[PDB]
This record gives sequence, C-alpha cells and structure tokens, in this order.
Amino acid sequence: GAPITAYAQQTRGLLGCIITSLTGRDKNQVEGEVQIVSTATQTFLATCINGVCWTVYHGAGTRTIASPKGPVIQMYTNVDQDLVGWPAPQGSRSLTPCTCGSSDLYLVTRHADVIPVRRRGDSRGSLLSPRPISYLKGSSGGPLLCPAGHAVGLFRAAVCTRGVAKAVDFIPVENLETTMR
Amino acid sequence: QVEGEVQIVSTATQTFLATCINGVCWTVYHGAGTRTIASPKGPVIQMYTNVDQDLVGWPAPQGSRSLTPCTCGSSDLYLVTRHADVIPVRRRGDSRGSLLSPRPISYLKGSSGGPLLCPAGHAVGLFRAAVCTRGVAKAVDFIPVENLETTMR
Amino acid sequence: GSVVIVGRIVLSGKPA
Amino acid sequence: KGSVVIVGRIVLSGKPAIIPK
Ligand SMILES: [Mg+2]
Ligand SMILES: [Mg+2]
Ligand SMILES: [Zn+2]
Ligand SMILES: [Zn+2]
Repeated sequence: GAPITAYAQQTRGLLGCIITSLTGRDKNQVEGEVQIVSTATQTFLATCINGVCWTVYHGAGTRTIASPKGPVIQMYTNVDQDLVGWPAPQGSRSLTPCTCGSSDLYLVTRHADVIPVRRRGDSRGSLLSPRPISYLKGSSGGPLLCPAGHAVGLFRAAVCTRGVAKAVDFIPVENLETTMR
Repeated sequence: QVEGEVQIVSTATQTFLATCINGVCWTVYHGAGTRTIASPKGPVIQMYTNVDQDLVGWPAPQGSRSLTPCTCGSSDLYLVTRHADVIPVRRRGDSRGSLLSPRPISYLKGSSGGPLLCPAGHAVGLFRAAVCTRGVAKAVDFIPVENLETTMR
Repeated sequence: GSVVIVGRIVLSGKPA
Repeated sequence: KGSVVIVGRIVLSGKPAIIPK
C-alpha cells in the first residue's frame, strides 16, 4: 500500500548456494514479493507479478530454477527484451500491475532501500539524487512502483557518466503481456 | 539485531516520541527540557538545542537505525502514532498539514516528536502539535526537515 | 532528571 | 550450466509495528 517500506532477510550461505545450484533441489520455504537470487558468477533480483516470477536475461540466461520438486524449466523467454520468467514459487506473494499511470516511481534495491525516481520515457526515468554506480549493482530485476504500491517495471540498466549513476533504464509492464504470446 | 528508527520515550511527567535522522535522535523541547538521555554508561548530554524551533537532539542510542530525509517533494504525508497507526495527511504550507480524516484529540496525544513520512518511506518533519476546534483535531503543525539540517550546523 | 527509552518502533515491519 | 538459486527475500507487505521484548 502506502507508504512503501521494505526489509531484507538472508536465507542461504555460499557453500549452500553452490550445492543447491548443482542438485537443483531447493527445500527452503518461500516468502515475499521480491526474491534475491544468485548464480555462480552473478547475483541479482527476481519479482513476482500475477502468478509469474520474472527476472533479467542478462542474469538468468536460459537456466532452470531450483524448486523443492527439482529443477523447473522457464515458462517465458524473450532475449530481445532482456526478460525471463518461471511459475512463481509456492509461498511467494504476487504483485499487481499499475493502473494509476502516475509518473512518480519508486525503485527497490537489494539492500531494501527505496529510491525515488521520476519518469521520462517508456523505458527511462531519472534519479532525484545521484549515487555511485557500485551502490546500484546487483539490484537488476528489482521492481519500480507507483505510490499505490503497484508494478510499473523492472530495473534493467543504469545511466552513468564517470562512475556516478544519473538515470535508469527499465522494462515496462506492457512488455510482460507482449511476451506472453 | 532488529533495529528501530522511532523511540518511545518517557520522563516523570509526560511521555512522547523520538525519531532518529542522520546520526541524531530527535524530539520536541516542550516534552524534553534540557534533560540528558539515559545510557548504561550513565547520562548523555544533548548535542543540539533550539528553543525557537521546539527542537532537541542527542547522539543516536543503541538499537537504532536512521531515516533519510525526503527527496520527492511530494505533499502526501503519513503520520505515525505511538501505537504504530498510520494517518494520511495533506501538506498546505511549510509547517501546516491537514488531516484527511479528522479525529478526537485524545487519539493523537503522546505522539509528538514522531515522524511525518512521504510515500517513499522517507522523512519530512516531526509532529509539533495538533490544531483543534472544540476538541476535534483537524490539522497539524510539524517541524520541517530543512530545520534539523540547519540546526546540525 | 533524564529521558528514558521505553520502547521502539520499526517502520519496515521486520520480525525477529 | 547450473541452476538459479534463491538466497534471500525482500518483503514489501510489512507494516510498522512495536518491536516485542
Ligand atoms: Mg528498507
Ligand atoms: Mg513494508
Ligand atoms: Zn498505480
Ligand atoms: Zn520522498
């Protein structure tokens, strides 16, 4: 709802992730809308909207997702849009698309910081106060919300000029629908 | 290891709210005086005093994490009560803000010093006092954040 | 006299 | 090529409340 506030919890260690990655069997229980996921090289974010768990292809590639019934093959894929999705895991909670069409958006980081962002285009939007690029790293696939708490898009890439981030490039909610055919 | 931005505090006579912003635990002069805060290494003297502003600050205690100042300029606030209820509020002037749902005066009492938060969860002011017409609180006064910054220097 | 902390509130809703 | 693994969560649906002792 409003106001937006977030908090972060860690569930798995380093040795744990590696072993799980291979075996492809994950038995931990699930909660929340955004999940912190990780591979071997990278570690980023994935967001549940409307029964589907979505993330960035520059992170997930073509991989399956470790569930308690073994590995689970992707439902949708769209390389050209940098998007991917699986069925949302048991115990997750889904978001609902925006309708207000409001232009004041809010980015959620992997540290559970809520950053104010002002819309420009359909894929772009500007930071209200600049941050170093290192800070925004690892938060790809995190949701951007309207003030009512609804999904507007997903953080894809950042605009920087000398190691300082100025704006953000994101995947809009319409491009989910698109990809589901 | 679970930490809070907002402290429920007490003296002998009254009982109110404190809110940690930018390394400082903040509150109102009309609840505090020039009192020290209690720590297990004994008493701790105030860092910033401002009679004109109804403002007081100590160094932030143990088991506290700070809020960040609002950046969005939004005028659609949300006040937090000492029972942790959320009241929607609409900003008029620099320190004025009108309730969206007017309330009995009993219900806002003891919740001074508490925060007024923008939609992003960021911080905008601290609740100074309630405006009442025949016992029914209709708007609120608050200390803006730009003050707690100019006070800091 | 001294001001005393008697309780805390977490805006994130986070549990222990 | 391995599998994607969940290692944490971020919860939006949390609302302010008084930390119990
Ligand atoms: Mg947070
Ligand atoms: Mg929350
Ligand atoms: Zn909306
Ligand atoms: Zn704000």
